[PDB]
Amino acid sequence: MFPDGFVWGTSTAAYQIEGAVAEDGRTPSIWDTFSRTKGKVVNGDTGDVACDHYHRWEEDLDLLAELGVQAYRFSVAWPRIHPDVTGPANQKGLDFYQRLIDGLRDRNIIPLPTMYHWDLPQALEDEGGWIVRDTALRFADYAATVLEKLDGIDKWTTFNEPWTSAWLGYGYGHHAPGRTDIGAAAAATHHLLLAHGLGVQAARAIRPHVEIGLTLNLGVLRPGTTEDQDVEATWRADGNQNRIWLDPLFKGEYPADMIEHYSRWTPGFHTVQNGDLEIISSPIDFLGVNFYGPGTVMNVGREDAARAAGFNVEDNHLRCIGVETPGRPKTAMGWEVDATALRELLVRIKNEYTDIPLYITENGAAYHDYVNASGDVKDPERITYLNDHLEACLGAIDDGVNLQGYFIWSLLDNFEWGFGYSRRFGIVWIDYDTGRRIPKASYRWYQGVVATNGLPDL
Amino acid sequence: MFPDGFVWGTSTAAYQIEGAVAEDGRTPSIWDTFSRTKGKVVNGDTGDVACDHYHRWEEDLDLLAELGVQAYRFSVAWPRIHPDVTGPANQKGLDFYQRLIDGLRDRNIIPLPTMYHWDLPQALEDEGGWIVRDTALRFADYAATVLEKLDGIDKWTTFNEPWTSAWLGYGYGHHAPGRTDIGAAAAATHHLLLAHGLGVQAARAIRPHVEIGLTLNLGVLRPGTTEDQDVEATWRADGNQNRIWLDPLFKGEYPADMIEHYSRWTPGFHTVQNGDLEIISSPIDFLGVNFYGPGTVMNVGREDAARAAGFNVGPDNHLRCIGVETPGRPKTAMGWEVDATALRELLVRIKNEYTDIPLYITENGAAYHDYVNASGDVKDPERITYLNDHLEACLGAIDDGVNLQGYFIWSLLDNFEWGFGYSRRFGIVWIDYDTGRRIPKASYRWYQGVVATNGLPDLDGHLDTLN
Repeated sequence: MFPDGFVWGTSTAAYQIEGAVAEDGRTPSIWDTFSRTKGKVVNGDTGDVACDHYHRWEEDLDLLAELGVQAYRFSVAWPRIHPDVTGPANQKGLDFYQRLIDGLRDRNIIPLPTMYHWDLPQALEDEGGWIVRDTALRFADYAATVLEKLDGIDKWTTFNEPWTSAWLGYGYGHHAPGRTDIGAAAAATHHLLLAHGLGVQAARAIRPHVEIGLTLNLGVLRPGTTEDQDVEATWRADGNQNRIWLDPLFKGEYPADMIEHYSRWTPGFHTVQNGDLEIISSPIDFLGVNFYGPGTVMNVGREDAARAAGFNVEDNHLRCIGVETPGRPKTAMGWEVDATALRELLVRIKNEYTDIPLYITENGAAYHDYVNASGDVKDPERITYLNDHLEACLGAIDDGVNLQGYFIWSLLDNFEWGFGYSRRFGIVWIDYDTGRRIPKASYRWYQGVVATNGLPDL
Repeated sequence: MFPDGFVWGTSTAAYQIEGAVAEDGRTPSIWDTFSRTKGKVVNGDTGDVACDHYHRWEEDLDLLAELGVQAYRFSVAWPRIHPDVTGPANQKGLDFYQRLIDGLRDRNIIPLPTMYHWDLPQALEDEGGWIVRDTALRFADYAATVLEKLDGIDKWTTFNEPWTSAWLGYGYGHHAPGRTDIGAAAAATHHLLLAHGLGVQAARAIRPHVEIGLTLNLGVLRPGTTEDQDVEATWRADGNQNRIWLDPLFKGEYPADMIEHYSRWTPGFHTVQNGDLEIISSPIDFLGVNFYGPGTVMNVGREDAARAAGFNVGPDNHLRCIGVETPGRPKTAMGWEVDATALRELLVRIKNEYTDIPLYITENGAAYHDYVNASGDVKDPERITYLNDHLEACLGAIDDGVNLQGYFIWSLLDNFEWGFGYSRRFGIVWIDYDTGRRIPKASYRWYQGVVATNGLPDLDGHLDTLN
C-alpha cells in the first residue's frame, strides 16, 4: 500500500547502544557524568557497556540485512571524533564509523548518520554548555570534520530532538546536564538551532553533494475543554513543543507570543543576535519527525475541571497540565496511544510550514518484554502500535503529505536515558549481561512489512 | 529489632514454579486447561515449563539454605498426588515432595506445605468443580493421603486464598476454571471452607501432633467518601473480601447481611447443610495472612462523585460497588496501590474482632519490571522499599499486641503470575526461563541480611549501595 520508493528503516543513538565509553580515546560526554551522578538514573545505570554495539557492530549490520531495510539511522559520537574539543580529529574515532558506513553500503543499506544525539563533551559543558554561544560554534567545527572525513554519506542529520537536549537538560533537569533553569533552556533553544544552521552552512561548503536536515520531536496537543483558559494553555505548550522550532526553521523568526512568554528569564532569547535567524532558517532538504503520542492539555491548577470533564490526572512555567483519557491505551512510559495524532501532525507540517520530503525518523513504544520458556520474545502490543501508527502514515500519504520514509525506534533494546535500561523500545531483545541479540515478534512482523512494502492484515 | 523466635521465610506455588505438567503421570489441573484456552493468560502463556523447579528442586533448596530462612512455604500439587482421584496415590508424585521435605529438614529449613494452591484436577472440575459438594469431600480424602504419606511436616496449610479460587475462578472468570456465575462462586465459597474444615479434622485423627491452619487474602477497604452510600458500599465489599471467611472460621456463622445479599443466586449459600458451620469453625492453630495493598471503594454508578472527590477512575456488578484510585499513592507493576500502614490495620483488626492465635504473613511482596544488566545483577530498590515499609508496619503490629510470629516473602522465584503469565515478576530471585538460570536479586541479599540480623537495616542507607 506504500509508495514505490518508500524508505523503510530503524533508528539508534550513539551513547545508547555503543558502549566502550573510554576505548579509542573517547572522552566522557555530559551523559557519562550525568548518569554517574546519583539519583539521576534508575539503579545508577550508565552507558559503559549497553548493547556493546562498538564491538558487535557487524552482527547488527547482518540483522539489518536480514530485516531488509533500505536505510539504517544512527548517531556519530562527538567525544569519539573530537575527544580534544579544540584539538585535532581522533583517527580511531573516524575509522569506526567509516567501517560501519562501508558495511552498510556493502549490504545495500543507506546510512543516515546524525551528528548530535545528546552526547555533548563535558569540556564544553563545564564552560556553560548550550547556554553559551561558544558551544554552538565548536559544534560547527565538529560537524565540519565529520562532513569532510567520513565518506559514503548522501543524507545528513544535524540534531536529534533539540527540544529534549534543551528543556529536559537545562529546564527541568531530567536529562543531561541536568539543570533546573528556564533561562538556560531558552538559551539552549537558540544555540542548538544556531548550531543546526551552522551545520547546514558547513554542509553546503564542504559537501554541496549531500542533503541535510534535522530531527524534531514535534507534538500534537489538544485542549481538554473548549474554554479560553484551557485552549490558550494548549497554545503555549504547542509553541514550546513545535513553534519555537518550526517558525525559526521555516519562516526565519520566533513566535511573538513565545518570545513574549520567555521575555522574563535570562539569558534566554536575549542571546538572539541580528542575522542568527538567517543562519537558523538555512534551507534544509528534508525534515525528521519524532512522534510517540499526543497529549490532552489544560490550564495550570485546573485539575477539578479536568476530572469534571471526565479525565484522570518540574514547576509549571508553561502554565499547563497534561490530563489522561480513561479508555486510551498507555505504553510502559505512560504515554497515551493515538495513531490519528500522527496524521494530524504530518498534515499540519504540510499545510502550515514546509512541503519538503518528510521522514518519520523515530516511532515506537516501550513495553515490558521478557524471554519466555521457548526463547521467544512476544510483544503483540508493539506490533499493534507499529501497525496502527503506520495506517495513519498511509492516510497522510493519501492526504498528499510528502512522506518518504519511516524509522522504528529502536533496532535494539537500549539505554533509555533517565530510566536506564528499565524501558525497552527495540524490536530486537538484548541480554545485557552477555550481549546476545534476540529478534522479537516485531522484527519478524516488520520484516514482512518491509519486504512486501505494505501492512499485512492482522 | 524483631522478636527472638520470629520465623522468616518465603513462599511459592505448585503450578507456578514446578512445570513438568505431563511427567510422571501428572494430570491436567484447572489451570492447565484454563491457560491453554484462547486469551485467558497473557501471550498465551502456560505453566508447562515454568521455573522448571521439578527438575531444579535441589538448586532452589540450596538457595533457600543460603538465604538463611527458618521456613519455606510451598504447594503440594493435587494432580501430581492423585491423577485419578478415584484411584490410589501416585508414588512418583509423593516421592518428589517427600524428597523436597527431606531436603528441607536436612538443610534445617522448616517445611510449610499447602494442600491446595488453585490446582484442582480437571476431572473434578468436569463434574461441577467447587460448585458441587462432592469436590469438598474428595479433598478430605486427598488431605488424608498427604497427611499420612508425607513425613516430617509439623505445620500444615489447607488452602491458599479461597477467595481467589472462588470469586476469580467462578464469579468473575479471571482465574481457572474461568466461569462467570455468582451462585457458583458463592457455592465454591462454602465448599472451600467446608473442605478446609474436613481437612482440619482429618489432621486431628491422622496426625494429632501437627499444627494446621489456612491462608486467607484479606483486604483493607477504605470508603471513598464519608457518606452513607459509599460507606455501606464498602461494607458489602468488605463482606465478600473478608467477613464471609472470617466469621465462619472464628464465629461459626456467616454474616447475616451477606446471606441476604447472596440469597438470590443459586446454588450459593443454599448448599449449606446442617452442621457445616461447626466443621468450618474447627479450631485452627494459626492463620496465614496474605496482603499486598488496600483499595478505595465507592458505590456503583458513582464515577462522577469519585472524580468530584478527587479520585481517578477507569471507563454486571453484583456487589454494587466500584474501585477508585488515589492519584498520589505509588503503584506496583500490577497496578496495586502501595500503603504499608494498611497491613498494620488488618493485623490489629484480626486481633480485636476475631482471633488471638499465632499469625503469619504467608504472602507479602510486590511486582516490578526487573532486568539483568551488563554487570549481571538484578537491582530492585522499589521492592526493597516495599518490603521494608511493610515490615516496619509489622513491627508496629507486634508492638500493638498482635500475635505475629512469622513472615513470608512472595515469592522465591520469578514465576507464572497466573493471569499475567510470566510478564509480571514477584520473586527475590530472577529467572531466565529459556535456560532455567537463576539470579538472586538485590532484595535477596537485602533479605539475607535482614533474616541473619533479625532486624531492619537503614532503608535509605542500603539503597546507596545499589547506586
